[PDB]
Amino acid sequence: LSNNPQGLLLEAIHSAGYSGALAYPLLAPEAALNRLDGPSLEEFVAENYTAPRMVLAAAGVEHEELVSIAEPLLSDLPNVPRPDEPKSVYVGGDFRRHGES
Amino acid sequence: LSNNPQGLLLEAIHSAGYSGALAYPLLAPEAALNRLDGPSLEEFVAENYTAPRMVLAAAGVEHEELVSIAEPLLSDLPNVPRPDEPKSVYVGGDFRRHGES
Repeated sequence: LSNNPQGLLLEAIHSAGYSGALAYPLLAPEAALNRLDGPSLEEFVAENYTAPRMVLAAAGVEHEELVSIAEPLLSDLPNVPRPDEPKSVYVGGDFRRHGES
Repeated sequence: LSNNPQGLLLEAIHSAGYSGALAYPLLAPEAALNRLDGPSLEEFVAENYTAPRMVLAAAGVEHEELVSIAEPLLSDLPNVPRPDEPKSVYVGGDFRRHGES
């Protein structure tokens, strides 16, 4: 990872200067990587990948064709109440990490 | 070295609070470890191991025989005067190092 300090510093700024939601890291630290698992992914997907939060966007496709091929594949998903988005406050200070010379 | 967090914290206090002579690390960081050489050590010793900085202490040794044995082996060193004491100034400081634990 250290080969690109820009991405590392963006992640560091987000983690430092946000508290919960935006502070959740994006590159999966080693402890999280060890803890992660297939059933955990299954549960996460099944809980979050729901119909009221899915957009299928085409760039060079006729709309009639796209909808006629996509409705028999997505119309039977369960209708969920779209649970609310997380909160995050900005107050945040300094992150400092020492590496190469 | 990470298995002894107490010594690490003490060294971190010294490094992050002092500035200069007392902030110089005691445990040879990676780059300096790579760079050190036999001639470097030899020059350091030759410049810093002078007579006004030699104390031969003995615990249960008679003074007469001790001096009779240690006079020929030490009286011929050059009389280099003491250099100026390495001055350091104390400031505040915050050190913070994430890790697995």
